[PDB]
Amino acid sequence: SGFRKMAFPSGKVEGCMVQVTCGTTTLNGLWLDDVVYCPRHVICTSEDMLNPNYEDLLIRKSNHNFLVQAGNVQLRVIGHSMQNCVLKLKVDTANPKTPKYKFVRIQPGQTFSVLACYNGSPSGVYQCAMRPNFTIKGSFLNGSCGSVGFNIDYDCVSFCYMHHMELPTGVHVGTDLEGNFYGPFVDRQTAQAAGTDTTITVNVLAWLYAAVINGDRWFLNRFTTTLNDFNLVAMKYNYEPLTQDHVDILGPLSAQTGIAVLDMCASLKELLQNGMNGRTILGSALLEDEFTPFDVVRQCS
Amino acid sequence: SGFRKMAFPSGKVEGCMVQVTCGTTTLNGLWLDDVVYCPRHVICTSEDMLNPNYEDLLIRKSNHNFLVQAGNVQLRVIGHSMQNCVLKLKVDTANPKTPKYKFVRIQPGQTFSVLACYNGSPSGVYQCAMRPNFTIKGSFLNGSCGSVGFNIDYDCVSFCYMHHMELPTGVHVGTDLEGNFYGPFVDRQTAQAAGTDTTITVNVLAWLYAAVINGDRWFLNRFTTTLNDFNLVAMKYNYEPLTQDHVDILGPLSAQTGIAVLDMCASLKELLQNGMNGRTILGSALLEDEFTPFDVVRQCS
Ligand SMILES: *C(=N)[C@H](C[C@@H]1CCNC1=O)NC(=O)[C@@H]1[C@@H]2[C@H](CN1C(=O)[C@@H](NC(=O)C(F)(F)F)C(C)(C)C)C2(C)C
Ligand SMILES: *C(=N)[C@H](C[C@@H]1CCNC1=O)NC(=O)[C@@H]1[C@@H]2[C@H](CN1C(=O)[C@@H](NC(=O)C(F)(F)F)C(C)(C)C)C2(C)C
Repeated sequence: SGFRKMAFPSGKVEGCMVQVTCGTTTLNGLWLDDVVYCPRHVICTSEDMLNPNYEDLLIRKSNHNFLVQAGNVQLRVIGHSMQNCVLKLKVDTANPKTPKYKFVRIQPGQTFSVLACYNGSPSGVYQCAMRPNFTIKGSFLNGSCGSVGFNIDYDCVSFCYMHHMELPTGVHVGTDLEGNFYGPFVDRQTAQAAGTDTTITVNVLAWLYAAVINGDRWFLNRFTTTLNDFNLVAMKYNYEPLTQDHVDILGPLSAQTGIAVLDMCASLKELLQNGMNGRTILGSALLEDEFTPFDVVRQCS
Repeated sequence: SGFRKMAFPSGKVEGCMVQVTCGTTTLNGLWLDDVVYCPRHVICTSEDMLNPNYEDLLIRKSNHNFLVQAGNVQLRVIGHSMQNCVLKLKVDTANPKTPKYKFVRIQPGQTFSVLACYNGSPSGVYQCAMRPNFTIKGSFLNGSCGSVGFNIDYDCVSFCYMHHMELPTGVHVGTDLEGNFYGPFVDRQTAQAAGTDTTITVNVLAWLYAAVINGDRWFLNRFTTTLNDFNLVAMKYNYEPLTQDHVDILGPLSAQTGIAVLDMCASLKELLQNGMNGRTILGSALLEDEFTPFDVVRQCS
């Protein structure tokens, strides 16, 4: 019993973290096989960052300009190329600690574990959700770029995120491991804004099943609702429309607890219009949308 | 920028997790050098657990009765002994992945990272605080016993906790890595109760410094207070007395932000008597006491 914001065991990813230094700039890199992946603003000076021309900056660099360090060992760079906003540095040594891996592009609403690094040294691990406006509510200081977001399926590490920037609102933005940003952001030091964020409805309902599995069941009411009547009520609260695909994903939890998805929508509909009346759910006073149905099935089954 | 409940990178501990099976019972073990540490109720049947005599159960066992598995490899047990509520099994192979380590007894109020395991396989990592009533608010299913709590000082793993039980209230109890329970609990399946829990005052103030470092500063008032006048007001809210030792520990944060500890106590005193008036601090609607001053200095400096 018990429900906690859990992160994946980061050990497989720790063995891949390297420190990439170019000129005076130092950030983190992901060393998988004979290639190191890192944000392309490692080739920037502080003056360059206000408006950089990464293609112009990179042509002026050679393999020896990049200082890659794996612990105390310096890895000799034998090739370099840029894929969108990521820089790939081929090295003479393949990582013996390289786990089984794939590079995926997560969808908004899905979660991942962030392994926060500084100087190629992991410092901490925490769980994040890719918001519908394509930002994450992380905790990143200077030098944290190149810290990656990942999920673990038994023995396979699916890397889905690489840290690049922090917005004026405090939220964090980054790319997939192919260099493509999540959201309409560019890697230049200029004022940038994220779109309107919405509440991930399927995650709130999944978190309500986790609450029932844990004995918190005061919000359970006797009514049912239609998917259409739930979406009209939830619309004014900035809740994304719950689709049939979301109802299908909620199946395993609904089968386990014996509470139909549409009966749980009627419970949430009351919580939306009437509030919590000073009560808490799973210790929290606010409804939570950062736990996906799979994250709930992971701990509560 | 950003403030998150962060856990230590669990990689060093993952390389120490083994699966200990005796008879039909299977739980986790911590393999450091040539010794495996595990809860002593691995030698119990389900009937034995209501009221066990572990000394009587263990004398009936020999080295071959214990099945220790490190991945696919079975470790041959060449010795066994019981230290309080932990069982130590000497093995013929010393763990090549054993990190630099020490065994510590944490104080109430301090935090640690829990690496949750099942069948000797790590499944997740999360941060816990040892409550003043000696319980933790974890998330443990069946077979999670032997999952350890730890802190990492650069390269040294200080193991401070091992999971044993879940109380009727939902909270979790365990021993240090010497077999001594935290709190007045016994490892038998009987109704057990934890004492009255209190609010860790020094952690609330540390979390208020993290909030100011992050731009959340609406609660900052113009007043100061004495340590004595703060403790009298906080007493009725079930806040533990803030001692001079706590004020000294809060020094680094107070120096960094430029807010005196006694000025932050006056801000908290207002929050205690007047409430939050519908406002949140660091996104939370309730005051938080699970982040120690060192946890704040870790991310916010
Ligand atoms: C990479 N190590 C840092 C991580 C930053 C440090 C503070 N928290 C973070 O997320 N990334 C940067 O410093 C990038 C980098 C130049 C500027 N920058 C930013 O994240 C800036 N933000 C933006 O420009 C904005 F608003 F568009 F997102 C900064 C003002 C420093 C927070 C480049 C090349 C984009
Ligand atoms: C070890 N793998 C489990 C972990 C349990 C499983 C559910 N969540 C947990 O923390 N530990 C046990 O099953 C121990 C074990 C017998 C009973 N037990 C308990 O934790 C029970 N609780 C208590 O007896 C109580 F209330 F005193 F804490 C249980 C009712 C199963 C939750 C022994 C030997 C104590």
